[PDB]
Amino acid sequence: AQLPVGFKNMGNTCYLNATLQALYRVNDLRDMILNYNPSQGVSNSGAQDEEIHKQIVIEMKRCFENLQNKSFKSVLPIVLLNTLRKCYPQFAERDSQGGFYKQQDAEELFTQLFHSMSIVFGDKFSEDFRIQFKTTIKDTANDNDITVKENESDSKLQCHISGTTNFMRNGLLEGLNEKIEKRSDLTGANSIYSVEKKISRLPKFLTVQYVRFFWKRSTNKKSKILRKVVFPFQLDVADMLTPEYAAEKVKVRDELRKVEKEKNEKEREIKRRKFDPSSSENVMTPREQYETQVALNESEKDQWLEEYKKHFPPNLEKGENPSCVYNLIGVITHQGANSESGHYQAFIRDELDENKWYKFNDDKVSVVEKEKIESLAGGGESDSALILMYKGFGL
Amino acid sequence: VGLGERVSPTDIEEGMRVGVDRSKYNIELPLPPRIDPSVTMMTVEEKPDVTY
Amino acid sequence: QEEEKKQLEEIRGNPLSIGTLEEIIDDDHAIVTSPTMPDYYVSILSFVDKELLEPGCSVLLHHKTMSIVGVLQDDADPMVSVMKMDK
Repeated sequence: AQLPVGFKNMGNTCYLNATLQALYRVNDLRDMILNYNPSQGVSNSGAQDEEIHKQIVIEMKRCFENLQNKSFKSVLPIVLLNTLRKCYPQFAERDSQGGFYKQQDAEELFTQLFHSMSIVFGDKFSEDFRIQFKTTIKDTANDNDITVKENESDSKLQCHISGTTNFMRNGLLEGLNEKIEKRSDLTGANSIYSVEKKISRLPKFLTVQYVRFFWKRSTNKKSKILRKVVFPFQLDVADMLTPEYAAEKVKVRDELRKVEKEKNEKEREIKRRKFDPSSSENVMTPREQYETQVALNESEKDQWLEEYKKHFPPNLEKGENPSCVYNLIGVITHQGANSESGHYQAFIRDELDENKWYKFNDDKVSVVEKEKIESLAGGGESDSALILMYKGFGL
Repeated sequence: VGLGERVSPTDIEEGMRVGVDRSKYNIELPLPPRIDPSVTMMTVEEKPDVTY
Repeated sequence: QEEEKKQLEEIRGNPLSIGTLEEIIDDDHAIVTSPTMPDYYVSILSFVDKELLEPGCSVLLHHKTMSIVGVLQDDADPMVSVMKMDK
């Protein structure tokens, strides 16, 4: 709906801002959050910090409603931050002006936020980020030993960009070849294991976390892996998918294609109307006609999304993506190797025109393109992705 | 020379430009190869349009 | 006026060794060739808008550290003045 705007900064809350706008732009997630009332309570009484987790969720409600508003660039993150310190001692850390909080790892903030929603909603939030893997564990020296896990799963996928990488795409491959060792020689030596995951069940919403923070031993400093990556606007994951799962996904994708065309047909017919003047209605600015048309458009777009979801087979399970394609909606980029006082920037795909993106440099709004984000060289030459947020097509 | 803050081996290639410091002579950023494409990209004109 | 003036003296130590702006990368850095065979990956600092600068423009760079302190040149050569004979 209404255009996203400045997110109030006040110093040392850059990281914090970026992650919050990021979550908001997911359509489903926004609504569940808006529809959260303390009357429904926590859906898990498995946590001694059950009450605090409700409170976070409510402050994010506040932020989201105001973010959407074109009027309010205030969202008041002063209280939200306070709450975070109590919930988790990670966020009480690091000396700074006023309270004690400073710049942090957006990776740390994201994992912690994740549990907060998970406890309040329960399993509903969770299924929308669960990744199953059929993982084969074969010792490089003892290939003969093969131990198979089928129930291995994780909420989050790691893209390792250490080792030869030049692209995000390459890095997604390397990320499956985690390497672990095992003191047992009943599994065949203390050699590195090739660990090879295929994804056998996609979630509705996919979280990519760049792993790259490490202490560069040789220079005795914090560093981050400097190797080039480039993130294409459209992602396709068809190769990582196990053949059998992949076929179903290609069929589903076709119904989705039809809606995307009717959505872009009636979109063009909007642009024409605005282009022409208002003609006779007499002692009126054109502006009053124009605002009305802007309002139609935002409505029509939410309506089109609902058509994709209804058309999906009732065979499809909640917590599965309909397709093998995803669309980039939010990039949390990081700058500076230190995150002790590095700077976070946010790129958020525009609602009203998916084509357009708003770069939110904290409070300050500037217009950039989808292309500008593609053209990034990544590394340290320019801003480079640390967390990527990917949305199933048509959701 | 050597790596500055931390410059991956895999970034530096024959023909790749480098940014090095005045006199402490260490790589900060790998820089895209060659400055000569930029010069010649001025001449380049995109898909001209004329009706057949 | 006073604003302009104060600033201009501070920033500009002189002499100022001119460059040619070869390309921009959006991060307020530019790549320029100076008259020296080593080129210099420079910051854009102060004055001239980023937009206003388009590649192929000739530019003023500050001698202590090379930074884009403005433009007043527009690829001024003596050859143009010679030719120019509206007189």
